[PDB]
Amino acid sequence: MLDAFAKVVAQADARGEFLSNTQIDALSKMVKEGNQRLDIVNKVTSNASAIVTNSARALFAEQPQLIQPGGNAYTSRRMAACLRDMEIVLRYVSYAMIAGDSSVLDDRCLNGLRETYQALGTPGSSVAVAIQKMKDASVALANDTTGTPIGDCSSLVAELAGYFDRAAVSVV
Amino acid sequence: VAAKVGAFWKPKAPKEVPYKRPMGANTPELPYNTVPRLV
Amino acid sequence: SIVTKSIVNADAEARYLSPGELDRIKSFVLSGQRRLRIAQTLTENRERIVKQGGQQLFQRRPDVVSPGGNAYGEEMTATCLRDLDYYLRLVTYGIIAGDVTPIEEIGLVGVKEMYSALGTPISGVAEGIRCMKDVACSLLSGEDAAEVGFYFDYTLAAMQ
Amino acid sequence: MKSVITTVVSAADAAGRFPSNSDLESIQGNIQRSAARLEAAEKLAGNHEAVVKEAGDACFAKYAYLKNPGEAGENQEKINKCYRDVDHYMRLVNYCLVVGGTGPLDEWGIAGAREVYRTLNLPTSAYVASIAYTRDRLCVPRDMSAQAGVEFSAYLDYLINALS
Amino acid sequence: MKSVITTVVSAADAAGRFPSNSDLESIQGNIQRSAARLEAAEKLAGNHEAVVKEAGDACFAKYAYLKNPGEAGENQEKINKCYRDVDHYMRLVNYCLVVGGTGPLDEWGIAGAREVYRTLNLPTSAYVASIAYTRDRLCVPRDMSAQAGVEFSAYLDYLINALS
Amino acid sequence: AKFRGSVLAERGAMITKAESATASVITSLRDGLYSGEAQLLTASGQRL
Amino acid sequence: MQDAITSVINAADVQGKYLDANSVEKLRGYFQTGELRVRAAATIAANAATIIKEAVAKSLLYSDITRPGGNMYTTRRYAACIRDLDYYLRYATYGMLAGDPSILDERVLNGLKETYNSLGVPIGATIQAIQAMKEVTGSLVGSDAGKEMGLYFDYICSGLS
Amino acid sequence: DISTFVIGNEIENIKIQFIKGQISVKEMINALGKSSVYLKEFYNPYPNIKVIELGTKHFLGRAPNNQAEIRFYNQILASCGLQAFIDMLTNSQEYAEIFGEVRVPFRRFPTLPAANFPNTNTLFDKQTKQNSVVIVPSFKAITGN
Amino acid sequence: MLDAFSRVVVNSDAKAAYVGGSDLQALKSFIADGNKRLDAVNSIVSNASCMVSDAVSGMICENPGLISPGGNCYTNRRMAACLRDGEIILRYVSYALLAGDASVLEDRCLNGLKETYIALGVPTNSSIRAVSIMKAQAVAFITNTATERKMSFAAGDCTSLASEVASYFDRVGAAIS
Amino acid sequence: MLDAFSRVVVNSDAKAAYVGGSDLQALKSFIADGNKRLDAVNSIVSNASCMVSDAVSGMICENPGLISPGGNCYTNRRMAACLRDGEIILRYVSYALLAGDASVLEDRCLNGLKETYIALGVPTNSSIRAVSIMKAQAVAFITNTATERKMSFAAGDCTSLASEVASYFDRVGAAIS
Ligand SMILES: *C(C)[C@H]1/C(=C/C2=NC(=C\c3[nH]c(C[C@H]4NC(=O)C(C=C)=C4C)c(C)c3CCC(=O)O)/C(CCC(=O)O)=C2C)NC(=O)[C@@H]1C
Ligand SMILES: *[C@@H](C)[C@H]1/C(=C/C2=NC(=C\c3[nH]c(C[C@H]4NC(=O)C(C=C)=C4C)c(C)c3CCC(=O)O)/C(CCC(=O)O)=C2C)NC(=O)[C@@H]1C
Ligand SMILES: *[C@@H](C)[C@H]1/C(=C/C2=NC(=C\c3[nH]c(C[C@H]4NC(=O)C(C=C)=C4C)c(C)c3CCC(=O)O)/C(CCC(=O)O)=C2C)NC(=O)[C@@H]1C
Ligand SMILES: *[C@@H](C)[C@H]1/C(=C/C2=NC(=C\c3[nH]c(C[C@H]4NC(=O)C(C=C)=C4C)c(C)c3CCC(=O)O)/C(CCC(=O)O)=C2C)NC(=O)[C@@H]1C
Ligand SMILES: *[C@H](C)[C@H]1/C(=C/C2=NC(=C\c3[nH]c(C[C@H]4NC(=O)C(C=C)=C4C)c(C)c3CCC(=O)O)/C(CCC(=O)O)=C2C)NC(=O)[C@@H]1C
Ligand SMILES: *[C@H](C)[C@H]1/C(=C/C2=NC(=C\c3[nH]c(C[C@H]4NC(=O)C(C=C)=C4C)c(C)c3CCC(=O)O)/C(CCC(=O)O)=C2C)NC(=O)[C@@H]1C
Ligand SMILES: *[C@H](C)[C@H]1/C(=C/C2=NC(=C\c3[nH]c(C[C@H]4NC(=O)C(C=C)=C4C)c(C)c3CCC(=O)O)/C(CCC(=O)O)=C2C)NC(=O)[C@@H]1C
Ligand SMILES: *[C@H](C)[C@H]1/C(=C/c2[nH]c(/C=C3N=C(/C=C4\NC(=O)C(CC)=C4C)C(C)=C\3CCC(=O)O)c(CCC(=O)O)c2C)NC(=O)[C@@H]1C
Ligand SMILES: C=CC1=C(C)[C@@H](Cc2[nH]c(/C=C3N=C(/C=C4\NC(=O)[C@H](C)[C@H]4CC)C(C)=C\3CCC(=O)O)c(CCC(=O)O)c2C)NC1=O
Ligand SMILES: C=CC1=C(C)[C@@H](Cc2[nH]c(/C=C3N=C(/C=C4\NC(=O)[C@H](C)[C@H]4CC)C(C)=C\3CCC(=O)O)c(CCC(=O)O)c2C)NC1=O
Ligand SMILES: C=CC1=C(C)[C@@H](Cc2[nH]c(/C=C3N=C(/C=C4\NC(=O)[C@H](C)[C@H]4CC)C(C)=C\3CCC(=O)O)c(CCC(=O)O)c2C)NC1=O
Ligand SMILES: CCC1=C(C)/C(=C/C2=NC(=C\c3[nH]c(/C=C4\NC(=O)[C@H](C)[C@H]4CC)c(C)c3CCC(=O)O)/C(CCC(=O)O)=C2C)NC1=O
Ligand SMILES: CCC1=C(C)/C(=C/C2=NC(=C\c3[nH]c(/C=C4\NC(=O)[C@H](C)[C@H]4CC)c(C)c3CCC(=O)O)/C(CCC(=O)O)=C2C)NC1=O
Repeated sequence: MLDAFAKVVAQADARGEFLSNTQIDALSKMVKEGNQRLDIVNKVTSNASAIVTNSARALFAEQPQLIQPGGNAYTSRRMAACLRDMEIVLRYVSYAMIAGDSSVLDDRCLNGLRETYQALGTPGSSVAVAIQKMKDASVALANDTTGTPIGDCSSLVAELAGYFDRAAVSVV
Repeated sequence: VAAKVGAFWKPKAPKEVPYKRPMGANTPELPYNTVPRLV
Repeated sequence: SIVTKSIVNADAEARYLSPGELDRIKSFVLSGQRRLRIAQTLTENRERIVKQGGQQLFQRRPDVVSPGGNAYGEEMTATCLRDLDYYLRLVTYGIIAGDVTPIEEIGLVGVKEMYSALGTPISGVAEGIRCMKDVACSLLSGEDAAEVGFYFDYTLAAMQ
Repeated sequence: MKSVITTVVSAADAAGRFPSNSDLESIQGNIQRSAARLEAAEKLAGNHEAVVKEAGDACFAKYAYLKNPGEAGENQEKINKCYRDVDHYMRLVNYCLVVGGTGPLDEWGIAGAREVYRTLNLPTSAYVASIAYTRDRLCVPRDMSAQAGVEFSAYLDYLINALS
Repeated sequence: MKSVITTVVSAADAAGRFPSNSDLESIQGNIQRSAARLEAAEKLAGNHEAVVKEAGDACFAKYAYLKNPGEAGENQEKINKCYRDVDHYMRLVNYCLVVGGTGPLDEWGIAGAREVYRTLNLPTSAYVASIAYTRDRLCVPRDMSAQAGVEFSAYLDYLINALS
Repeated sequence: AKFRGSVLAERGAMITKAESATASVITSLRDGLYSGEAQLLTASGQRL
Repeated sequence: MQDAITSVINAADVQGKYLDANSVEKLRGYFQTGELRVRAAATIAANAATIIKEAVAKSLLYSDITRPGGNMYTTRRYAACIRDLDYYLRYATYGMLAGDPSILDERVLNGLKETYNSLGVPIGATIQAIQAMKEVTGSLVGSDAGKEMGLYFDYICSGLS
Repeated sequence: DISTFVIGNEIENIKIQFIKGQISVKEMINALGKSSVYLKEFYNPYPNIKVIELGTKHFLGRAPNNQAEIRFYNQILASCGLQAFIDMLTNSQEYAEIFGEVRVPFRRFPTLPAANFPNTNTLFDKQTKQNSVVIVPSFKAITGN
Repeated sequence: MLDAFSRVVVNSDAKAAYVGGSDLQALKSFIADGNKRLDAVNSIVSNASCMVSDAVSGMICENPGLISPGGNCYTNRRMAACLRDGEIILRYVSYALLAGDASVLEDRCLNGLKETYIALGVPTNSSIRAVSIMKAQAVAFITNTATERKMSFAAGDCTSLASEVASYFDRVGAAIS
Repeated sequence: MLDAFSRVVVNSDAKAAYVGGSDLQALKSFIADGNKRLDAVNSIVSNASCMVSDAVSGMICENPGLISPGGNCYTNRRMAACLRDGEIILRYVSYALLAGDASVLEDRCLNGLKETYIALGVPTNSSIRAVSIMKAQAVAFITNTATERKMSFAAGDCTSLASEVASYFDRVGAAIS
């Protein structure tokens, strides 16, 4: 677990060097983004119950064999375990948004998860469909104005969409 | 030092016009009740 | 040399030097007394160009001389300044030859695979060449500085 | 899914045109073909537990070593999962006679099925010995029309050549 | 704003008459040249960021005096305005290939340009070094068609004649 | 003056060609080129 | 190839030094004669065909070389020999402008004595044709230019023997 | 590989033009041999008699066949120069038969001509700049014309 | 996309059931009334040129601010892109009547249409008027109550073909609304 | 003042953008259906003096309060000045049909016309009926559905020109009112 600022420190310690003058200036742009990166984390945390439930309901409507008897999300215990995997992947994506680096996401959440769902029988191609539905619910909610001043947050929601795409190809 | 990639003489455009649009005859034809790439 | 480069252009096409190529070689030799005076203005200012050009470099790129950089240490910074003297010497060769051929064959051919083998930042050497150009071009007039400015300009682009 | 009307409308959209009068002919030719194709599918749906029961035990008559200990028919639960699997394939053929194409058999019962049966050690020769029995038990009087039995016996031929 | 269209609908407006047969016969030539001049516009629209880079430093290769203190491009944000001034003119030449006449270059590029560049001490000999480099690097099999490069290089020395 | 006038277009054109190469090696490095498994298996592709 | 400028820069560069006062005098000696070389090189390029025509007539034309049984007897063998005199006149004019015979050792003389031995081309008659080109050339370009051009005509003849 | 004898920008546009699939292997090889890198490497330091034996070696994978070929390429290098030489090799019918427009030339161990086997082996078994000898300066004159 | 035949397959695969009974009966009605349905598609594609231009120019003469400078159909570049939209919408309602199921309209045409008509600033109430104008023309060319042009058909009741194509047009309406 | 090609380049100038392959394709269809535009102007300008004599006398037979004293088309002088008023309007519409937009119609014919007719006392509602009969006359000749004269064309659909010419005639009516 290291953020975007500690990532460039760890890369420079492997070379044994001080930070370059263009590396300080690129970290001063991240401080300037700042207040806006905290708007994206605030907007997907305040709606985290509805990102999960609306995209769970949309998943069992297109794939009805998941809740048929014998399907993977058929029981009370297996349904409540599908809903908390969606809530855990959404939790570590918002951790990686506030850090600016996908290092909390693929050490705490994504590492070893593909080989775990295969040991359990969980269809990893269907977990990826449920992650991609939470992506569209998050980026449609990241760029609405709704209490924020008007401006350009386009390269920050292109980074939020990139974390959801990384988690969706790592479960399968 | 002194790299000139692209149109360095002007700031890039905001590009913040992302919206959905029906892809008539370009919508991907998906399977029903299933997911791609075999099982 | 302007003479050598014009001969290999004719020999490749199997012909004699055209009157436009010969007309360029004529004004090259007639301007030799003036071009020899520009090269001697830099030859008598090595201490100011290499010292100031190197002091300005270590202020725009302090990490190459800081602990952990390539030019860290008394003997390593000296080799750092030794290279700015290699490239100031080649620029006087090119002012006299009239062409970038002396700079190209000595110190530009194979230079990227060379510095990458020693672990030297190629962009830190181009920064030190741009800082020598600032000192050197301030010693010359309007014309005679555009001439000197080109050989510093080519060494930057050709080095990257 | 490639279907009765769907495969013409999807080709009249890639050209961007309206439904042509030469695009309404292949629609009418596909609606008249689906009359006998639905009669086969009504027969199979109305009487399926009888045609599955006699096609399942034709596998065990031919392969009586599957009931041996250590094999794929060892318990009674492994037997019941064999008659379940023949009823799964007869259901997908019933979907192929309604759609009018091998779409439901491809996606829902053939894709990745060969790799499943290898990991679970099931002989694909035993799945095809119960569909080959159904193909030639068909009689053109007393079961269905002579036109209905042509469509019914071609989707059983598509499944036989896909498992084996 | 100066086209094949606007000169014949304002000549008949000045006479106070209807569109005649000689007016429609000019719009027929707008059909015929359109394959060659819209090809030159489409090549310029996809390649403009490399043709104002290589023509913008044909100004400063020829005129090294412009980077002295007290001159036209003396800091970096005046050199970037020089490439911006070249990219304005290439956009207006692209508009003339679309419109079909020197309307967008007369109104938006040429009118008032003598008064601006004399007040602001910008030499027009360095503007025409940028435009005549682009006219002399055209290659009519390599870069466009044969007749696409006839009128790409006809709007380029319309700028050269109006800035000199 | 005559010597410079004859070499001014030659010199500026060879500097533009050297900077078009640097811009291409930078977009090519970021575009995934030189990252292949056959480039990292050479000793000069490890220095790059 | 390297010319007089290249050879002076090399003597300084092989010590790591700049151009001293002795190097600048050797460079002034070249720049002084540089306008006489450009004038001779322009008059040779214009009369290149007349010099070889006049030089063959003086040496090779009515001898055992062109009669039946000579090396230049057949028409392919006559055209092949005057294409060689174009080599010598063209490369001696490169060496005169450069002030160095370095382009003759590389582009002309390497492997040339072995080519003529394989084919049977006479060496003693080839040298006499190059020496006739030295007279015809030294009459077009005068004595100052004609004495510089003949310094490289002689280089070819000494390396061809 | 060119890293040790080029500055870095001579053949950079030929590389990008090829990786985009815009030019074929035959155009990339014609455009590569008529560049300033080839002229500086295999035309300037050598006579035309040695430039012929190196041109067939790099673009045809074999030494010169016979005397009628040496006197045919020698007349091209005298009149037109180097770039007309490269076009006569890449646009020949021998090239299009063995390499076509999709293959890169190779060493091409020959058999049938009288001395083409031992001659082609002396060219490809010597290292670059091993010496300044001309392998096939000419063919010893056979009686006749 | 699904027609009437694919939809009963995907509705019975979702239950693991055989297609037969009440769901197979509604497919016989599609086969029986097959010639009758194909005239209703024929009585639209023969008028599809002037069904569109009567509708787009019909909404102009009811809201003439759209051609004033500032209106959304002011320039010829904006009016040509509206005539192209009325033909695209009518091309998919003809596709959805021929297939007997609204899923080709709901996916290729109306999916992400309301989010595109606000980012460009197309007026919503003006757009659903031209759909309502086109809706009245379609239920008239199908019932043969068109007062400026009649058609030669056979005798019979084409009710619920007109009611089905009425249910597609307000689905186009309720999408962008 | 502008045409359809220069309407494109003033939209791209607002964004400082090059007009390239996206909205070049809308202009390549303008050139391709371009002989259709030139036959459609030619049929308007060939029936122009029957067309203006019928729309003004059609306005008289709708409202015969303009032939009584107190009428605005009362006199012999005012009938010539109304029959000249209605062929200026036909002349600037056929400029706008030939060009491709209605910016010759705004600048040179409709600037100050509303302020003129108020200061003259020319009645507004009788004038909209004069250009509505000209609207119905224009779409009859360029779809070739005129009852008293038929012209020889090549075959095809020109309904989008006739939906463009009715937007020009509705622009004249909206600015008079
Ligand atoms: C409702 C839309 C109409 C109407 C429709 C009827 N059409 C009837 C018969 C019929 N229709 C067609 C044309 C159609 N069949 C095709 O195969 C194709 C193109 C490939 C098309 C366009 C034909 C050829 C026929 C058969 C004529 C005959 O044999 O009599 C019909 C009677 C049969 C039925 O009800 O299914 C009806 C009612 N008629 C109406 O009154 C409304 C306005
Ligand atoms: C025609 C003379 C045939 C023939 C017919 C017989 N079938 C008999 C029993 C039987 N048939 C079926 C038909 C089954 N196959 C299908 O493909 C379909 C529909 C998709 C169906 C329904 C079944 C299930 C049975 C078993 C019924 C039973 O065993 O009671 C049969 C014997 C009568 C009887 O046993 O009740 C005959 C004579 N047999 C022939 O040899 C020719 C080729
Ligand atoms: C053709 C008869 C000439 C010729 C010229 C060469 N041009 C080379 C590169 C090049 N050319 C242009 C201008 C051109 N590109 C455009 O996109 C447009 C207009 C839309 C024009 C007029 C540019 C900007 C460039 C550099 C970038 C590029 O390669 O596209 C070229 C390559 C060598 C070089 O980099 O300088 C040549 C050889 N080709 C011929 O054979 C004759 C001399
Ligand atoms: C001159 C005869 C042209 C011609 C003109 C057309 N007139 C069209 C419609 C139309 N004309 C009138 C006026 C007329 N009707 C009357 O009741 C009276 C007297 C009281 C007169 C003078 C009216 C009112 C209308 C209808 C207006 C509308 O529909 O809004 C017309 C279009 C219909 C058609 O195509 O016939 C045309 C083309 N016709 C010709 O061919 C000659 C060249
Ligand atoms: C981007 C996805 C949004 C958007 C963001 C902007 N916010 C801007 C300024 C701003 N943000 C904050 C709140 C900061 N404190 C917090 O506690 C949190 C999290 C809850 C955050 C982000 C403050 C206090 C300010 C104002 C302070 C200042 O600007 O100095 C902002 C800049 C304003 C502007 O550009 O006009 C932007 C763009 N705005 C959007 O439209 C999207 C949806
Ligand atoms: C006839 C169908 C109308 C009607 C028309 C009248 N217009 C009268 C005068 C008039 N009209 C214009 C506008 C016209 N002239 C132009 O130059 C241009 C465009 C550039 C246009 C559109 C002007 C400027 C004038 C005043 C000049 C003049 O007096 O001739 C007019 C005469 C009024 C009078 O003196 O009695 C008439 C009758 N009036 C009607 O009732 C119907 C609706
Ligand atoms: C729509 C209003 C018409 C109609 C138009 C069509 N015209 C077609 C071809 C065509 N039209 C013209 C006439 C026009 N072009 C001119 O250059 C001039 C005068 C200078 C005029 C008056 C010509 C020459 C052509 C020939 C072009 C060709 O065929 O290559 C046409 C065919 C399709 C097309 O090319 O656009 C149509 C549909 N036809 C109608 O029925 C309505 C009434
Ligand atoms: C839901 C969208 C999909 C689905 C989920 C599903 N998951 C499980 C069981 C487990 N999931 C985990 C997941 C994690 N553990 C971690 O430590 C992390 C962070 C690295 C994750 C994401 C674990 C450990 C289990 C097993 C323990 C448990 O009881 O949960 C189940 C239940 C499987 C079972 O009960 O045997 C289900 C159903 N399955 C689907 O069908 C959806 C596509
Ligand atoms: C497959 C399904 C499908 C569609 C339904 C259409 C939908 C659609 N229309 C437009 C684009 C447009 N649509 C209209 C249409 C209208 N504006 C109005 O004022 C009227 C109310 C209405 C028609 C009568 C206009 C005027 C534009 C152009 C807007 C502009 O360019 O500013 C665009 C943007 C693309 C572009 O601008 O080229 C799209 C996706 N296109 C499709 O691909
Ligand atoms: C739509 C058409 C359109 C144009 C063509 C340009 C025309 C234009 N250019 C400049 C402005 C300029 N143009 C240049 C250009 C040059 N100076 C040089 O060193 C060279 C001589 C040359 C090009 C190589 C410079 C440096 C400025 C800034 C002048 C200044 O700030 O004093 C200005 C003054 C306004 C400003 O400073 O921003 C204007 C109107 N602008 C337009 O809107
Ligand atoms: C101010 C401008 C203006 C118009 C252009 C028209 C446009 C128009 N037409 C119709 C209504 C209609 N339009 C048509 C279309 C056609 N009829 C045919 O016979 C042709 C084949 C085809 C044109 C090519 C049909 C069939 C109807 C239904 C009523 C009818 O039968 O006419 C309606 C809706 C009426 C309703 O149902 O409520 C409108 C607004 N009306 C206007 O107010
Ligand atoms: C066997 C093949 C063969 C041929 C043909 C040949 C020709 C040949 N012709 C020559 C000269 C010449 N040839 C001519 C010929 C002509 N003058 C005219 O007006 C006529 C048009 C034309 C004859 C019909 C003249 C005048 C000379 C002498 C030119 C000179 O000395 O300047 C010479 C140089 C002197 C010499 O004769 O040795 C050769 C070698 N050699 C060969 O081996
Ligand atoms: C650039 C340096 C260079 C040179 C000089 C060169 C020479 C050269 N001279 C050749 C032949 C020849 N050279 C001559 C020359 C002569 N005959 C005489 O009698 C005269 C004495 C002499 C001319 C002065 C002849 C006759 C042949 C042809 C031999 C034959 O056909 O058998 C050939 C064989 C190819 C051919 O026949 O055209 C070469 C390669 N190649 C080079 O690369």
